[PDB]
Amino acid sequence: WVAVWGDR
Amino acid sequence: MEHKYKNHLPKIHETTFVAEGVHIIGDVEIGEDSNIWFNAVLRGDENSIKIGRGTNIQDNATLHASEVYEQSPTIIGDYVTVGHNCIIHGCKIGDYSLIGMGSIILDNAEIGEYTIIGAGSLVTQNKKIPPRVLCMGSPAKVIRELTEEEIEYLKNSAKHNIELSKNYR
Amino acid sequence: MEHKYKNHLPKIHETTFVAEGVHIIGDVEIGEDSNIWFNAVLRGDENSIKIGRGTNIQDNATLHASEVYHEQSPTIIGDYVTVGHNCIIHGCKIGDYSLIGMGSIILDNAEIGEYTIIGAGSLVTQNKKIPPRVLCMGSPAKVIRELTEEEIEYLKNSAKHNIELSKNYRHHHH
Amino acid sequence: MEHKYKNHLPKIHETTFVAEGVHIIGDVEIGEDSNIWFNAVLRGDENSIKIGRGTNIQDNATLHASEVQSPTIIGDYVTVGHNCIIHGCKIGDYSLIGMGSIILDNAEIGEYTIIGAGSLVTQNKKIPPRVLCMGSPAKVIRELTEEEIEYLKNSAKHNIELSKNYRH
Amino acid sequence: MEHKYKNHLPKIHETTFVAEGVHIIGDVEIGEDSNIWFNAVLRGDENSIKIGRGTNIQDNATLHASEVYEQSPTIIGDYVTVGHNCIIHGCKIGDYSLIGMGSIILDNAEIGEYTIIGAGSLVTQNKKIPPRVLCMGSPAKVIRELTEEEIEYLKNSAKHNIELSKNYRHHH
Amino acid sequence: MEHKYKNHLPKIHETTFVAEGVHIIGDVEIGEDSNIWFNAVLRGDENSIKIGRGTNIQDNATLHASEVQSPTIIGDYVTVGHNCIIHGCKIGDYSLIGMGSIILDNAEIGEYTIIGAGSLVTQNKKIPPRVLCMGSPAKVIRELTEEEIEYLKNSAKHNIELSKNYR
Amino acid sequence: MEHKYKNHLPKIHETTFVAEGVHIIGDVEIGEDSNIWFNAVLRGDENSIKIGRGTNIQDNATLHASEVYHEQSPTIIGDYVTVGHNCIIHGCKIGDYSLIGMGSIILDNAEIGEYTIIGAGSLVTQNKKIPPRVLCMGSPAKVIRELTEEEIEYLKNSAKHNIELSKNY
Amino acid sequence: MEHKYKNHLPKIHETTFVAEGVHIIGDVEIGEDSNIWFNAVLRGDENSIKIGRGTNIQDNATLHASEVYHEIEQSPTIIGDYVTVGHNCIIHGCKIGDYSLIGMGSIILDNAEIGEYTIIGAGSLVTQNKKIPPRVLCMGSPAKVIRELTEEEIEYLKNSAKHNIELSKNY
Amino acid sequence: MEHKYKNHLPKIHETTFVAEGVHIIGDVEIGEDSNIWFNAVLRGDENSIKIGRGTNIQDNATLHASEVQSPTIIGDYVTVGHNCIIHGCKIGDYSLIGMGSIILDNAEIGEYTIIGAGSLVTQNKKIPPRVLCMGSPAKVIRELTEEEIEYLKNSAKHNIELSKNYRH
Amino acid sequence: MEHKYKNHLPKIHETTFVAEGVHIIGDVEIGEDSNIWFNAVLRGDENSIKIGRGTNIQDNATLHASEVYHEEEIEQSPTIIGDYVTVGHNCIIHGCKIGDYSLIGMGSIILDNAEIGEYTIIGAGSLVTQNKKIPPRVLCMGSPAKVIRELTEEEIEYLKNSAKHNIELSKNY
Ligand SMILES: [Mg+2]
Ligand SMILES: [Mg+2]
Ligand SMILES: [Mg+2]
Ligand code: NA
Ligand code: NA
Ligand code: NA
Ligand code: NA
Ligand code: NA
Ligand code: NA
Ligand code: NA
Ligand code: NA
Ligand code: NA
Ligand code: NA
Ligand code: NA
Ligand code: NA
Ligand code: NA
Ligand SMILES: [Zn+2]
Ligand SMILES: [Zn+2]
Ligand SMILES: [Zn+2]
Ligand SMILES: [Zn+2]
Ligand SMILES: [Zn+2]
Ligand SMILES: [Zn+2]
Ligand SMILES: [Zn+2]
Ligand SMILES: [Zn+2]
Ligand SMILES: [Zn+2]
Ligand SMILES: [Zn+2]
Ligand SMILES: [Zn+2]
Ligand SMILES: [Zn+2]
Repeated sequence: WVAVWGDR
Repeated sequence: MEHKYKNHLPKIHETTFVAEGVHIIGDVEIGEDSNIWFNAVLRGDENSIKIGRGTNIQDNATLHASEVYEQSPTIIGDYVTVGHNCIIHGCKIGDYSLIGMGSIILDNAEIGEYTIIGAGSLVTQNKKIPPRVLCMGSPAKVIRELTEEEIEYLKNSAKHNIELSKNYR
Repeated sequence: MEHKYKNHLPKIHETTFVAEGVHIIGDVEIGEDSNIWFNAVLRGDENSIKIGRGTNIQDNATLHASEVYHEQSPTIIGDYVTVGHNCIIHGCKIGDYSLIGMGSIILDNAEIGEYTIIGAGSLVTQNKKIPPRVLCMGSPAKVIRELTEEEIEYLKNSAKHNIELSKNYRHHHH
Repeated sequence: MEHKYKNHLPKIHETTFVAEGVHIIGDVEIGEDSNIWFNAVLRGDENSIKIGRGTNIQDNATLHASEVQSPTIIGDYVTVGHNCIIHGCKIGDYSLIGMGSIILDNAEIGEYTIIGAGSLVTQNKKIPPRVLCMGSPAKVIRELTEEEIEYLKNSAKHNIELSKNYRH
Repeated sequence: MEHKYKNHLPKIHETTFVAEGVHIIGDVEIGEDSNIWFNAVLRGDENSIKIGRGTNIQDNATLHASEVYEQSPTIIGDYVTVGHNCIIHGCKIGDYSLIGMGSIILDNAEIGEYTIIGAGSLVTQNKKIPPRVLCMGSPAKVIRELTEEEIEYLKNSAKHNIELSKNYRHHH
Repeated sequence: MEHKYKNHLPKIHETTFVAEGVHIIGDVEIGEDSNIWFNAVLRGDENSIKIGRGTNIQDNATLHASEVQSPTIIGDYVTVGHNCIIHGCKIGDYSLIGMGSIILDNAEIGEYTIIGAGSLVTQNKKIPPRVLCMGSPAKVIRELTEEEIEYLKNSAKHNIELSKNYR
Repeated sequence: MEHKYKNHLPKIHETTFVAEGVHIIGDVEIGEDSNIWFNAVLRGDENSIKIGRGTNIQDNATLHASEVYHEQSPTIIGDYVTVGHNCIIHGCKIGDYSLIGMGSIILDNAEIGEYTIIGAGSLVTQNKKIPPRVLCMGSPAKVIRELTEEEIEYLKNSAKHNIELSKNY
Repeated sequence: MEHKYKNHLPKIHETTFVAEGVHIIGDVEIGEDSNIWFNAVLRGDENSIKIGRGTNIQDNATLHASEVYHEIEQSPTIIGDYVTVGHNCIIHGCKIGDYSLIGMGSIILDNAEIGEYTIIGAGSLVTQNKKIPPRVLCMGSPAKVIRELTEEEIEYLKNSAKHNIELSKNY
Repeated sequence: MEHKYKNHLPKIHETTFVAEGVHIIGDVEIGEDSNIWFNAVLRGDENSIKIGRGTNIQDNATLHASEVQSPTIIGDYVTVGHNCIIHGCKIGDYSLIGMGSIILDNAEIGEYTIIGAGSLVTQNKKIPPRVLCMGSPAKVIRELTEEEIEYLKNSAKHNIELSKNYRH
Repeated sequence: MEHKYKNHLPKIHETTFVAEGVHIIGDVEIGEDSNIWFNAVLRGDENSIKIGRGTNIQDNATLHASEVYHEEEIEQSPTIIGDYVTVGHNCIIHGCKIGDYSLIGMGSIILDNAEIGEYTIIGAGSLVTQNKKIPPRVLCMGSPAKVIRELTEEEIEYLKNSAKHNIELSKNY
């Protein structure tokens, strides 16, 4: 997974 | 019950409540007024587990970590609520946070303080969840900042579970 | 296995099967021919838990409820219900003959209608009202479709066999 | 920890490690050097459970089967993660079921395969060998890298060593 | 029209209607009053094909099965309707069901009796479709239970097709 | 190739091209310069099939109709693509049914319209003229461009000349 | 059955198996050990059709191509390819060992890389380029994932048995 | 450095730091304590470019505007105070509110408006005439509004803005 | 501004406008009234770069090609937007590459075609003339309207006008 | 070309090729045979930049890093690029670590605390967000990027040659 875009 | 692993014995504060069916193995430290509920497993054999003050680990949950030879131990702050049947795996959870029942937090993830993880969420490896937010889903997404009522609920949830545990033995 | 909480002792019917590793605490009432399987926790301290006749609470599951406030629903499970392995059943009402797929999570004030199937691994969120006689799954769980007459009949024949399965856990003559 | 069901007693190899809080019921066969961790439940009453050698069933997991029609067959050097639900499925050698996953009846997991944590593998799903599969419901993502294959080769063998450090 | 494969020849009932352009190969058994329409191909070389009574296999359809090394043959019950240009491949189809034209049913799938598959649908490998439902899409999803009149429509769909084929008095 | 059904024989123009392997049954009328390609099946037993002038029914396609409802009516200079299923519908002049499409009963396709390959036009669907329609279930996407309309004026006519080089 | 178109006669290898009901027209080349199954139509009148060695064109399929514009892809199928039942193969290029799921539609100027699987019922649109060694399916078709080496091994060991399947005719 | 375009010379505050490789052309106004970093191009020939106080235009970025017509209204490029435009961004005829952050590599097209205290994620594309509210997180290509900003993220935009000013002072 | 590579010097028409900060290296040819804007890099060291007449290469763009598989051939009256990467492709007359786009090796853009801002055109992709094409990876969206083809006939011609108001 | 920042001045090997228009600022270390192409900016003021040997930073690219907070609960990586790395045209490389022989496709963006394993290809136009760990020997692409598959031996052998050919390119200058 990766999917999420935590921050920026 | 308590189990030794190699040279490690659990270090459990004398005011910690430990319910029946619980197994605490090896290099585990649990602070004062914390309450570990029925059938939870805290296995500190691959890596250490540290639980602070007034924290509740609810029923049927599991705390573990991955093998080390960079890899993170399990570190749980003060006044944290780990809900029923959660899997807490090599992560860091900040003070006053609530891990929704049935959630899974994987290695090197970090949960900021005063945050709610929704029930049945999956926080995968190396994810950084900021403080004071609602984060939920599988894989979890940050949804929004918490309202003031929710921050208030967090101030009281862990403390209620302390009083709750006092009514037992 | 049974634990007191304040002035509440579990009320367990004498035909109830309670497997090893189970903990039943406080304000919990369990009806005739129900079966509580290995390592389940039924914690009736924040609120009451009531389980009807011939209902199965499967292994490693947890039943609880949220702290009551100033309005909180207790945990009420009807007759011939199947709560699958490792479910979390939290302050909700479950109607007769329904099947809660293993690993599901049912949150406070949710309502599962009778003769309804919740798919495995589902999450039924707070206050959700799931009608009777439907198939419902996902996370968060959505009503997929109405059940067929065959699926309803399967529910009526389910939990029954799940009681008999437990009868094989004791006795000497039969 | 061991329980009878009708004519069936668990056949557990002598070197198998069984933690406290475990309950093994009925038609359960567990091979050499396997380890069953705290509060796991292996209920072989509706159908049989067969577990090969060097396999670990981790804490608070549950193995069962639907009313009879595949039984639960787990190969060698398999890792079943914490709090998994393994239900009437087949799992091939060296595979890893990520913690909190659910595998339903007649599903088949190929050998040397990784199921990601929190996945759901539905009835009759056939997952190929040597892949990464994850999600709810799970999807096959890709073939595993050589480094992931090497990790699987070492995963259950390190878990066997982990168990020896305990009191048997 | 009929073709030998290894040591199988088709077992075709004497009342079976077989239109021109049809090819039936090998291990194929077809029951009384079934009707096989123009340019259909029933190839029983990899595995067996079994077709019950009063069933229609409509025009330009194909019946086959995957290689065997479980592994399902093709088994179709009584009074089934297989629509135009369908691909029926190593599956089981229960009595009175209707496969909408241009649909595809893959190996080890099972269609319950009295079930409707919508036209142009795709039922994938190992999928189990219950009786008495409407199932459609690509990949298909179970939609709902069939109604009383839909069931009644199934109870007559194959029978009308039998009667239609008997009007081919030149061809039988 | 031609088959009687009850009292009905196909009526086929003397300039209609009919490929080998075709089966035309019963109540079928096919107009001048039309071309029916290999292994196509035109079964006019439940209801009538009428095909206009200069129309092409491509290989392995099937034309039929539901039990009596709507007959199958195909206009002039129409293109029915390979392996299509044309079932009890009406198709207007110059239209093009993309290969592998399925048109169900009482559907109506306006003239100068393109059905994309592999589409499903559901029962009673009315598709207007001069549009592109596609999908499963098919939906009107957009109106046709000028090049696309110019293309439809040529498609069937080219298939006519194609069929004339045959024996 | 073979048919002339203009001055093109099909060029068919003497070991090619051609089943009954087949029609092969015009500019069509078919290689050794290939099998053309019942009621398939290979119409090489608008443009050429070229089929390699040990390739299987299954029953009720159609191979054609669009009117060429001299101002444009013929149909080119490599070695050991499987074209499933009732497929429509239209002016496209298909690489060695690939498998076209039954009932699929491949349109003009699409290219299917070698060692690739197209799922049953797919539609591969005009000019679509599918890489080698992938699973691709849907309508419109999309690349789902790479194939495993073992799945590729299956493709290599497959159409061999499919050639042998025709030897018994 | 600076280049004349017709009658227009850039108006640049004396405390503005202009790194090497920068080209500033024509009708360009740049305010106090702003920083234009290496190889940035600020081309005010089609329309004007106005940059407020304490704003950072980062390396290899481009500021321009589309050709104005005699129509339909063309927006100039207007950038507020304490804004951060990330590396290699393209800022094209849009308006950007105070304290906002344009994630590096983003593209903001003509007549678009970014509210104040807003974060555009790196690599985003904000299409023509799109209006992003204040105090939100926005990302993607095409970009969509994800959620409101947290108080911590808002405080970040405040505290970050000033830090970008001290950084240039050491040059 | 102009750099030799091996035996190659740029062949730049004398009416070509070349802004400050531009670097043109090696085997590059630029036609009459083309304009190369600030900080663009045109690096013809692996293959030739050929640019027609009246075409604009806007600021901070990069033109390169891959190892000796195409060179970079750009037609007449082409607009290449700011910060584009134009890599071993062929672009037809009057076409507009949206700013921030990426066109990779052996791609071909037909004439009178608009590429949307921030698009990625993958290797070997053939884009037909007179279409709108955008996304990452880019896909043909629709035919261009005659009002958009009208715009394309001005875009590069107005940029010729604009370049003349400089030191030119 | 070079610029000091506070007390830092770039440490650049004698064989490093630096093209025109380049700006290298502050705490930047670049190794032998590396080649920095036209208009690239390597701004080592917030945090350091280290570039190994044989590595190419292509035209118009930018290397930088986020502001450091000197907190211990906040891991904050500098920019660390290994040997024989190819950083494509107009890339933005930001506070991340890139392993030996990897290829960052032109126009890609790599954000702070991300790690790219060795011998890995990042597809052109991709975005790797903060704290993403990309394993070695894979193809990774998209926005935000996904790990697609392990690379083939033919793709690995290509990586073995890409950065060495760019070194060869820079010597003819
Ligand atoms: Mg690979
Ligand atoms: Mg691989
Ligand atoms: Mg591989
Ligand atoms: Na919760
Ligand atoms: Na009982
Ligand atoms: Na309670
Ligand atoms: Na679960
Ligand atoms: Na029950
Ligand atoms: Na998952
Ligand atoms: Na179809
Ligand atoms: Na006529
Ligand atoms: Na089409
Ligand atoms: Na060939
Ligand atoms: Na655009
Ligand atoms: Na396209
Ligand atoms: Na090194
Ligand atoms: Zn990951
Ligand atoms: Zn673990
Ligand atoms: Zn609770
Ligand atoms: Zn079970
Ligand atoms: Zn399901
Ligand atoms: Zn087949
Ligand atoms: Zn019909
Ligand atoms: Zn054709
Ligand atoms: Zn511009
Ligand atoms: Zn970009
Ligand atoms: Zn290049
Ligand atoms: Zn930066």
